[PDB]
Amino acid sequence: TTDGVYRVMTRGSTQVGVGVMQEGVFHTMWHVTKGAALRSGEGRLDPYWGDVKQDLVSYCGPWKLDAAWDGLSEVQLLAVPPGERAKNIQTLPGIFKTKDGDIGAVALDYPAGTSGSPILDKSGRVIGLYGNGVVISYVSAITQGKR
Amino acid sequence: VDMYIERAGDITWEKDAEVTGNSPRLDVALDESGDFSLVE
Repeated sequence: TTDGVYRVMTRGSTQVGVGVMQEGVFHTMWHVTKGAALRSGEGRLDPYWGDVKQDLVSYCGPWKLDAAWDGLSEVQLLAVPPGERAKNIQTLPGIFKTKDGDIGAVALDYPAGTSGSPILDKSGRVIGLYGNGVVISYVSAITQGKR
Repeated sequence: VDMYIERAGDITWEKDAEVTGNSPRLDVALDESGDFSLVE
């Protein structure tokens, strides 16, 4: 239940993604878990909210992450790749321009099991999750939910 | 299929992080399935 970044594993074991625990709620990308229940030690985490179009899902409560990229500053991907210690990768986001507004995007290409890794602003707040994007080289949207 | 979670770290900014990656500006569309695609 501790705040932090977590690996999402499946059973040998394989890492299928990453997520964020904050305020007693686990946040990851829908495509990582497809909404399946998660085990945490002897406990079970059930899905609470999910949306395929946003590609997001929360467990144990509503989505809590609400910070947003300021459009000017560098950010850090807190990447948790399979088999590797959590590590911070700093970058200046580009932009996804859409009919419904602009979304920050990071031109960083890490293994698929890194999906769900948080992207952070300078104050350490999670401004979105890594792992839904396009190819041009892969570019990930900074995907943030609604609180 | 047993899907489970393991803590991997605190959520913190790191002063000595490596810096990399460019900052492309892309026109994209988001469809009902959550899939981004390029638009021209």
